[PDB]
Amino acid sequence: ARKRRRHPSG
Amino acid sequence: PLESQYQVGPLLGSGGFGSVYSGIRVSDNLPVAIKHVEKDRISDWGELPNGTRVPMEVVLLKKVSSGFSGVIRLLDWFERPDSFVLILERPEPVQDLFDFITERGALQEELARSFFWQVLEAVRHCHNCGVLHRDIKDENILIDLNRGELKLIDFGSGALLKDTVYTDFDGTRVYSPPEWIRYHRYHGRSAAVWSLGILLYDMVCGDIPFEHDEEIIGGQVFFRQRVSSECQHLIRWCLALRPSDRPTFEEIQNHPWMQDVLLPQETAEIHLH
Ligand SMILES: O=C(O)c1ccc(/C=C/c2ccc(O)cc2)cc1
Repeated sequence: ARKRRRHPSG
Repeated sequence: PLESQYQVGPLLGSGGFGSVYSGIRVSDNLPVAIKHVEKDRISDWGELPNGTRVPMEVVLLKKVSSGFSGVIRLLDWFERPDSFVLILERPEPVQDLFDFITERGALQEELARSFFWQVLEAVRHCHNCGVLHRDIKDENILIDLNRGELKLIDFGSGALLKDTVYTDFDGTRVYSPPEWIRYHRYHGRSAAVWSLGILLYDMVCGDIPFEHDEEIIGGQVFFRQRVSSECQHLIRWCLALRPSDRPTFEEIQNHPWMQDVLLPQETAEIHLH
Protein backbone atom coordinates (compact mmCIF):
# COMPACT_ATOMS: atom_id res chain seq x y z
CA ALA A 1 0.00 0.00 0.00
CA ARG A 2 1.06 3.57 -0.80
CA LYS A 3 2.48 6.08 1.71
CA ARG A 4 -0.16 8.53 2.97
CA ARG A 5 1.07 11.33 5.20
CA ARG A 6 0.11 14.62 6.76
CA HIS A 7 1.55 17.86 5.38
CA PRO A 8 2.39 20.85 7.62
CA SER A 9 1.08 24.29 6.68
CA GLY A 10 2.74 27.01 8.77
CA PRO B 1 -8.57 35.19 34.66
CA LEU B 2 -8.20 32.10 32.46
CA GLU B 3 -7.19 29.53 35.09
CA SER B 4 -10.27 30.40 37.18
CA GLN B 5 -12.89 30.06 34.43
CA TYR B 6 -11.46 26.81 33.02
CA GLN B 7 -10.13 23.58 34.44
CA VAL B 8 -7.20 22.86 32.12
CA GLY B 9 -6.52 19.28 31.11
CA PRO B 10 -3.87 17.47 29.09
CA LEU B 11 -2.56 18.18 25.61
CA LEU B 12 -4.91 17.17 22.79
CA GLY B 13 -3.59 15.10 19.89
CA SER B 14 0.01 15.30 21.21
CA GLY B 15 0.56 18.67 19.53
CA GLY B 16 -0.77 17.74 16.07
CA PHE B 17 -3.32 20.58 16.28
CA GLY B 18 -0.76 22.91 17.79
CA SER B 19 -0.64 23.80 21.45
CA VAL B 20 -4.22 22.71 22.09
CA TYR B 21 -5.32 21.39 25.49
CA SER B 22 -8.50 19.82 26.78
CA GLY B 23 -10.57 22.03 29.05
CA ILE B 24 -13.92 22.38 30.76
CA ARG B 25 -15.65 25.67 31.49
CA VAL B 26 -16.20 25.80 35.26
CA SER B 27 -19.35 27.90 34.71
CA ASP B 28 -21.33 25.04 33.16
CA ASN B 29 -18.94 22.07 32.62
CA LEU B 30 -18.93 22.84 28.88
CA PRO B 31 -16.09 20.99 27.10
CA VAL B 32 -13.64 23.33 25.39
CA ALA B 33 -10.40 23.20 23.41
CA ILE B 34 -7.78 25.67 24.64
CA LYS B 35 -5.41 26.80 21.90
CA HIS B 36 -2.24 28.81 22.60
CA VAL B 37 -0.44 30.87 19.97
CA GLU B 38 2.90 32.58 20.54
CA LYS B 39 3.03 36.29 19.69
CA ASP B 40 6.58 35.89 18.35
CA ARG B 41 5.35 33.35 15.77
CA ILE B 42 2.27 35.29 14.59
CA SER B 43 2.69 36.77 11.09
CA ASP B 44 -0.62 38.56 10.39
CA TRP B 45 -2.31 40.92 12.84
CA GLY B 46 -5.65 42.64 12.71
CA GLU B 47 -7.94 44.78 14.86
CA LEU B 48 -11.16 43.76 16.55
CA PRO B 49 -14.29 45.86 15.84
CA ASN B 50 -13.40 47.97 18.90
CA GLY B 51 -9.79 48.39 17.74
CA THR B 52 -7.72 46.07 19.92
CA ARG B 53 -4.68 44.55 18.20
CA VAL B 54 -5.08 40.76 17.99
CA PRO B 55 -3.84 37.91 15.79
CA MET B 56 -5.68 37.69 12.47
CA GLU B 57 -6.77 34.19 13.54
CA VAL B 58 -8.85 35.78 16.31
CA VAL B 59 -10.30 38.38 13.90
CA LEU B 60 -11.40 35.66 11.48
CA LEU B 61 -12.71 33.31 14.17
CA LYS B 62 -14.81 36.11 15.67
CA LYS B 63 -16.23 36.92 12.24
CA VAL B 64 -17.47 33.35 11.67
CA SER B 65 -18.53 32.69 15.29
CA SER B 66 -22.30 33.22 14.71
CA GLY B 67 -24.26 30.03 15.18
CA PHE B 68 -23.59 27.98 12.05
CA SER B 69 -22.41 24.57 13.20
CA GLY B 70 -20.12 24.15 10.17
CA VAL B 71 -17.16 26.13 11.56
CA ILE B 72 -15.47 25.82 14.95
CA ARG B 73 -16.86 28.37 17.43
CA LEU B 74 -14.53 30.71 19.32
CA LEU B 75 -16.08 31.14 22.77
CA ASP B 76 -13.56 33.59 24.26
CA TRP B 77 -9.93 34.64 24.06
CA PHE B 78 -7.29 36.01 26.42
CA GLU B 79 -4.08 37.94 25.94
CA ARG B 80 -0.97 36.98 27.92
CA PRO B 81 2.48 38.64 27.97
CA ASP B 82 3.90 36.34 25.26
CA SER B 83 0.82 34.69 23.76
CA PHE B 84 -2.89 34.64 23.01
CA VAL B 85 -5.18 31.92 24.36
CA LEU B 86 -8.24 30.88 22.34
CA ILE B 87 -11.20 29.07 23.91
CA LEU B 88 -12.85 26.92 21.23
CA GLU B 89 -15.85 24.64 21.42
CA ARG B 90 -14.97 20.95 21.73
CA PRO B 91 -17.39 18.53 20.08
CA GLU B 92 -17.27 14.97 21.40
CA PRO B 93 -16.73 12.27 20.23
CA VAL B 94 -14.70 13.46 17.22
CA GLN B 95 -12.12 12.20 14.79
CA ASP B 96 -10.45 14.43 12.26
CA LEU B 97 -11.09 13.63 8.62
CA PHE B 98 -7.44 12.80 7.90
CA ASP B 99 -7.45 9.98 10.46
CA PHE B 100 -10.95 8.90 9.37
CA ILE B 101 -9.84 8.41 5.75
CA THR B 102 -6.62 6.68 6.81
CA GLU B 103 -8.58 4.15 8.86
CA ARG B 104 -11.48 3.62 6.47
CA GLY B 105 -9.75 4.05 3.10
CA ALA B 106 -11.52 5.63 0.15
CA LEU B 107 -15.02 6.65 1.23
CA GLN B 108 -18.26 5.49 -0.39
CA GLU B 109 -19.49 8.25 -2.69
CA GLU B 110 -22.68 8.72 -0.66
CA LEU B 111 -20.53 9.46 2.40
CA ALA B 112 -18.07 11.64 0.45
CA ARG B 113 -21.07 13.56 -0.95
CA SER B 114 -22.43 14.25 2.53
CA PHE B 115 -19.03 15.32 3.90
CA PHE B 116 -18.15 17.43 0.84
CA TRP B 117 -21.53 19.19 0.90
CA GLN B 118 -21.07 20.12 4.55
CA VAL B 119 -17.58 21.46 3.83
CA LEU B 120 -18.98 23.54 0.96
CA GLU B 121 -21.64 25.03 3.25
CA ALA B 122 -19.00 25.81 5.91
CA VAL B 123 -16.69 27.48 3.38
CA ARG B 124 -19.66 29.47 2.01
CA HIS B 125 -20.36 30.62 5.59
CA CYS B 126 -16.74 31.78 5.88
CA HIS B 127 -16.86 33.72 2.62
CA ASN B 128 -20.27 35.16 3.57
CA CYS B 129 -18.64 36.44 6.78
CA GLY B 130 -15.69 38.00 4.90
CA VAL B 131 -13.20 35.24 5.81
CA LEU B 132 -10.91 33.20 3.52
CA HIS B 133 -9.63 30.05 5.25
CA ARG B 134 -6.70 29.25 2.90
CA ASP B 135 -5.98 25.86 4.49
CA ILE B 136 -8.91 23.61 3.61
CA LYS B 137 -7.68 20.00 3.99
CA ASP B 138 -8.81 16.81 5.70
CA GLU B 139 -6.50 17.53 8.66
CA ASN B 140 -8.49 20.73 9.34
CA ILE B 141 -11.92 19.06 9.41
CA LEU B 142 -13.39 17.49 12.56
CA ILE B 143 -16.17 14.88 12.36
CA ASP B 144 -18.76 14.79 15.14
CA LEU B 145 -19.26 11.03 15.03
CA ASN B 146 -22.58 11.10 16.90
CA ARG B 147 -24.27 13.94 15.01
CA GLY B 148 -22.67 13.42 11.58
CA GLU B 149 -21.67 17.10 11.46
CA LEU B 150 -18.32 18.34 10.18
CA LYS B 151 -16.41 21.31 11.62
CA LEU B 152 -13.79 23.38 9.81
CA ILE B 153 -10.90 24.28 12.13
CA ASP B 154 -7.55 26.15 12.19
CA PHE B 155 -7.90 29.67 10.79
CA GLY B 156 -4.18 30.28 11.44
CA SER B 157 -3.40 30.67 7.73
CA GLY B 158 -6.53 32.61 6.83
CA ALA B 159 -7.12 36.17 5.69
CA LEU B 160 -9.89 38.68 5.25
CA LEU B 161 -11.69 37.79 2.05
CA LYS B 162 -10.89 40.26 -0.74
CA ASP B 163 -11.60 40.33 -4.48
CA THR B 164 -8.09 41.54 -5.43
CA VAL B 165 -5.06 39.30 -5.90
CA TYR B 166 -3.25 37.53 -3.05
CA THR B 167 0.56 37.46 -3.24
CA ASP B 168 1.26 35.71 0.09
CA PHE B 169 0.37 32.18 1.18
CA ASP B 170 1.23 30.03 4.19
CA GLY B 171 -1.29 27.16 3.98
CA THR B 172 -0.58 23.61 2.84
CA ARG B 173 1.39 23.47 -0.40
CA VAL B 174 -0.05 20.17 -1.69
CA TYR B 175 -3.53 21.74 -1.52
CA SER B 176 -2.36 25.03 -3.15
CA PRO B 177 -3.26 25.89 -6.76
CA PRO B 178 -0.93 25.90 -9.78
CA GLU B 179 -1.11 29.68 -10.19
CA TRP B 180 0.39 29.91 -6.70
CA ILE B 181 3.13 27.39 -7.57
CA ARG B 182 3.87 29.09 -10.90
CA TYR B 183 3.36 32.79 -10.20
CA HIS B 184 2.94 33.32 -6.42
CA ARG B 185 -0.42 34.93 -7.23
CA TYR B 186 -3.98 33.71 -6.72
CA HIS B 187 -7.52 34.91 -6.16
CA GLY B 188 -9.25 33.64 -3.05
CA ARG B 189 -12.40 31.91 -4.27
CA SER B 190 -10.86 30.04 -7.20
CA ALA B 191 -7.93 28.94 -5.03
CA ALA B 192 -10.44 27.64 -2.47
CA VAL B 193 -12.19 25.65 -5.21
CA TRP B 194 -8.86 24.09 -6.21
CA SER B 195 -8.25 22.95 -2.60
CA LEU B 196 -11.79 21.54 -2.53
CA GLY B 197 -11.05 19.48 -5.64
CA ILE B 198 -7.98 18.09 -3.84
CA LEU B 199 -10.15 17.31 -0.80
CA LEU B 200 -12.83 15.55 -2.84
CA TYR B 201 -10.26 13.38 -4.64
CA ASP B 202 -8.78 12.64 -1.19
CA MET B 203 -12.20 11.45 0.06
CA VAL B 204 -13.10 9.18 -2.87
CA CYS B 205 -9.57 7.86 -3.57
CA GLY B 206 -8.18 7.61 -0.03
CA ASP B 207 -5.29 10.04 -0.52
CA ILE B 208 -4.59 13.36 -2.24
CA PRO B 209 -3.67 13.25 -5.98
CA PHE B 210 -0.50 15.38 -6.01
CA GLU B 211 2.65 15.39 -3.89
CA HIS B 212 5.12 17.31 -6.09
CA ASP B 213 5.00 20.75 -7.72
CA GLU B 214 5.26 19.20 -11.19
CA GLU B 215 2.13 17.13 -10.50
CA ILE B 216 0.23 20.22 -9.29
CA ILE B 217 0.98 22.19 -12.46
CA GLY B 218 0.86 19.24 -14.88
CA GLY B 219 -2.91 19.01 -15.27
CA GLN B 220 -3.28 15.19 -15.19
CA VAL B 221 -5.64 13.54 -12.69
CA PHE B 222 -5.24 9.75 -12.44
CA PHE B 223 -7.93 7.88 -10.50
CA ARG B 224 -6.50 5.08 -8.32
CA GLN B 225 -9.93 3.89 -7.18
CA ARG B 226 -13.25 3.22 -8.88
CA VAL B 227 -14.95 6.64 -9.03
CA SER B 228 -18.19 7.43 -10.88
CA SER B 229 -17.97 9.46 -14.08
CA GLU B 230 -20.03 12.29 -12.50
CA CYS B 231 -17.68 12.51 -9.51
CA GLN B 232 -14.58 12.38 -11.74
CA HIS B 233 -16.04 15.25 -13.79
CA LEU B 234 -16.58 17.46 -10.74
CA ILE B 235 -13.07 16.76 -9.43
CA ARG B 236 -11.44 17.50 -12.78
CA TRP B 237 -13.47 20.71 -13.07
CA CYS B 238 -12.38 21.91 -9.61
CA LEU B 239 -8.81 21.02 -10.62
CA ALA B 240 -8.82 23.02 -13.86
CA LEU B 241 -5.36 24.52 -14.38
CA ARG B 242 -6.66 27.99 -15.21
CA PRO B 243 -8.60 29.57 -12.30
CA SER B 244 -11.32 31.01 -14.57
CA ASP B 245 -12.08 27.48 -15.79
CA ARG B 246 -12.99 26.30 -12.28
CA PRO B 247 -16.63 26.15 -11.11
CA THR B 248 -18.14 28.66 -8.74
CA PHE B 249 -19.49 27.35 -5.44
CA GLU B 250 -22.97 27.59 -6.97
CA GLU B 251 -21.85 25.45 -9.94
CA ILE B 252 -20.31 22.86 -7.59
CA GLN B 253 -23.47 22.56 -5.53
CA ASN B 254 -25.68 22.37 -8.64
CA HIS B 255 -23.46 19.65 -10.16
CA PRO B 256 -25.27 16.33 -10.84
CA TRP B 257 -22.94 14.47 -8.46
CA MET B 258 -24.00 16.70 -5.53
CA GLN B 259 -27.72 15.99 -5.73
CA ASP B 260 -29.77 14.19 -3.06
CA VAL B 261 -27.28 14.73 -0.22
CA LEU B 262 -27.94 12.94 3.07
CA LEU B 263 -28.85 14.90 6.18
CA PRO B 264 -26.17 14.96 8.91
CA GLN B 265 -28.19 12.67 11.20
CA GLU B 266 -28.80 10.24 8.33
CA THR B 267 -25.06 10.28 7.59
CA ALA B 268 -24.25 9.38 11.20
CA GLU B 269 -26.79 6.55 11.35
CA ILE B 270 -25.80 4.97 8.03
CA HIS B 271 -22.04 5.50 8.11
CA LEU B 272 -20.77 6.49 11.58
CA HIS B 273 -22.73 4.53 14.21
O1 LIG C 1 -8.99 25.96 15.36
C1 LIG C 1 -8.08 25.09 15.66
O2 LIG C 1 -6.91 25.20 15.34
C2 LIG C 1 -8.58 23.92 16.45
C3 LIG C 1 -7.72 22.90 16.85
C4 LIG C 1 -8.21 21.80 17.53
C5 LIG C 1 -9.56 21.69 17.85
C6 LIG C 1 -10.11 20.49 18.49
C7 LIG C 1 -9.44 19.38 18.76
C8 LIG C 1 -9.98 18.20 19.43
C9 LIG C 1 -11.30 18.18 19.87
C10 LIG C 1 -11.79 17.11 20.60
C11 LIG C 1 -10.96 16.04 20.90
O3 LIG C 1 -11.43 15.00 21.65
C12 LIG C 1 -9.65 16.03 20.44
C13 LIG C 1 -9.17 17.10 19.71
C14 LIG C 1 -10.41 22.73 17.46
C15 LIG C 1 -9.93 23.82 16.77
